[PDB]
Amino acid sequence: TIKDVAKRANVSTTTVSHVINKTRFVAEETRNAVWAAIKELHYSPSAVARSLKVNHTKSIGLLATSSEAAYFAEIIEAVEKNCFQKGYTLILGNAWNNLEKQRAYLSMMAQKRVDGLLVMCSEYPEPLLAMLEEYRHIPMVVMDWGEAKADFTDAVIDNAFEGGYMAGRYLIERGHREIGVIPGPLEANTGAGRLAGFMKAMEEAMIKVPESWIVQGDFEPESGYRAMQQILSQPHRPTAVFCGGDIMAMGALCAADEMGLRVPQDVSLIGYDNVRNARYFTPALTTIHQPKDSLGETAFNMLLDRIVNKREEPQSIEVHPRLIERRSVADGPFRDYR
Amino acid sequence: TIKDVAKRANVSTTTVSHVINKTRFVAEETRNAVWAAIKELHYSPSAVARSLKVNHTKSIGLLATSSEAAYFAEIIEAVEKNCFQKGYTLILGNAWNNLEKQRAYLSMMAQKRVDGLLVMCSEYPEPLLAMLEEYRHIPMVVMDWGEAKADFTDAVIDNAFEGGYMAGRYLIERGHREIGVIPGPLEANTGAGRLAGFMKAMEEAMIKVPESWIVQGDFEPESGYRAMQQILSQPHRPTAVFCGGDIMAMGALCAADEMGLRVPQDVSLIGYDNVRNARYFTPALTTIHQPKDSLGETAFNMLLDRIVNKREEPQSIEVHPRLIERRSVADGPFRDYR
DNA sequence: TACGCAAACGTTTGCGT
DNA sequence: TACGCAAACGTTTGCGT
Ligand SMILES: Nc1nc2[nH]cnc2c(=O)[nH]1
Ligand SMILES: Nc1nc2[nH]cnc2c(=O)[nH]1
Repeated sequence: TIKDVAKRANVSTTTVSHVINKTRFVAEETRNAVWAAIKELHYSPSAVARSLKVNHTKSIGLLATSSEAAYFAEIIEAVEKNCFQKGYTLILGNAWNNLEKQRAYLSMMAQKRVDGLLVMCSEYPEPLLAMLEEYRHIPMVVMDWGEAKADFTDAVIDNAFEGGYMAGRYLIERGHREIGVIPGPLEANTGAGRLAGFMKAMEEAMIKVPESWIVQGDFEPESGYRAMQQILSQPHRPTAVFCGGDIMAMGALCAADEMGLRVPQDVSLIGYDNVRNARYFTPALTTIHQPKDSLGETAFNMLLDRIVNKREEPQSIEVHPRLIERRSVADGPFRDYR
Repeated sequence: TIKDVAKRANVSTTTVSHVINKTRFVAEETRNAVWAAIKELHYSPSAVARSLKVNHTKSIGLLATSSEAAYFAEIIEAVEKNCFQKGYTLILGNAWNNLEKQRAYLSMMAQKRVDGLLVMCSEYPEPLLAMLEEYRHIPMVVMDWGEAKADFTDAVIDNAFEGGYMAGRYLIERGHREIGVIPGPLEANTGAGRLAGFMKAMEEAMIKVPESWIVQGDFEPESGYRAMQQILSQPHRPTAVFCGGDIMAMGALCAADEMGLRVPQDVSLIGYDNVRNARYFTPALTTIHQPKDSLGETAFNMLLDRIVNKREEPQSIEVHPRLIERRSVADGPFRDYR
């Protein structure tokens, strides 16, 4: 312990503490001795003691949903990098969209007194929004809303709507008029918001999407698989499909292949997320890219701000998706007619 | 603070503390009052203060390598589940195989006084093994060695060698005699160990692998891509390939497709890991499955043990891979001749 | 019966001189 | 000059009675 170090050095703990944090000038001679002891005694200064006094843990908490999913996984790795460099420690929490679970992690977190909170819960019911407020005191930012549901947080917005729009536009411009869509959960932003952006372009083009052509997924490859199936497993099928998430796309690809349908020669498919290895899908996936690192870094930043420069007001920063052309889309029947 | 609660309740903090932890009988009347205050004052008992006294943080640290990679990602989600249920908090650390980085996280961790340490560093150079020892005092288990490199840790072993063997055997038994291999980094267990297990079966079958047929990868889809290419991009090519990791396999698939080679009609491919969505690769990947949840849970368990029942001796538990047949393998030229 | 007083956990940091 | 004494951070837990 520090006392033990001070003794081996025959200096006061104050001195020990000062040399360890260079918070005041100490003589070389003195300072070496301290180091010496620190070394033999093999000292590890306790963060708990420290945090207890200085009042901050240099530790931040990520209340996510799941961390296996490619999408999430990439964001997280991002956030960790940032924590690491500004010297923060990341406490990861998966709540699986479970309220109970969510109230639990929130609670352990406050208790562990994290400096700030990163939230990525996918769906926000009032009960959740409500819980979150009970912690306005701990600084936080939600990284997955589409607009700013609340006033007690910072927020980074992904313009998912404008992504939906881009996707649809692309298909339209490639000659397609018979399109289907497998969207992600409507209770989520990246679900509802992308569908909507997609539907605007359709309506702008006077394209009507037969309900038998829209099939809900859940971002999981299985959902993709079933959706595609149900789509192509029908009398009249579209020539192209907009799928709200790369991993589901992955699944949508498999099924087509399984029905002996050729992509994109038989069906064109466009995804969304540009997950780390969508380029190695077969065929190489054409998708909308979501800035995951920037989404992370930007979030970590507004937090640190609030944390460091004691900011009180809610902030919000937009971020922008962009189209990545790969090999899963092919001209439609109307390309030549424009 | 607790003092503030005790006052609103006109009871001593001792009482407050007792009702909060039911560590001694308190009158209903009394106990309600406490709760009352706890409620208005909106109390969050500090874990730091607590940990400071009781000496444990109910918090565990995962020093990993990377957390985006499918493989790792799944293990982690596993470990978190377990932390959650036994009431521990997970602190995630990616060191990217960086010594400096590794010494840093190790250090922050000790400092943060984590109850135990989960290690998954992929490669273990003496310099790393050395650092690790300096922390024998903090309980730990490495979850990725093939045998027990040290005596100061628990260890879970994956029998990766017997996986390599199974893979090769399969190919042999399907009629293949001309096989190639794209292995993972030899400095890693899941790299070296699987190759070796694979090479034993070959030698048992008197199959010789021409060096021009073995190409190192790094578990990253790109490495897979290049490897396959180099393989098929040659006068004489094998009829089948053993690829040391599903994600590289994913890449190996893409490239074949890109050369207009058909899988498995032109080349047979077998992977390794059985990552969550290898079934949706195209074609559905035939691979060796690695028990990731059990790998996690088992690790979390030996830790808790050491943690709770103050175990001093090094333990080691094996785990077992098993073959999953999917659609990426086809009979070889010698099937009929056996 | 049912509960309090006070010391301790390991630091940091104000004043001293 | 260059450094010490002692109080404080927010708890838990031993003895009391
Ligand atoms: N798995 C997954 N992928 C996504 N991509 C966009 N939103 C999501 C989500 O909630 N889950
Ligand atoms: N990405 C990745 N996959 C693996 N599968 C087995 N070992 C590894 C590894 O070190 N990295």
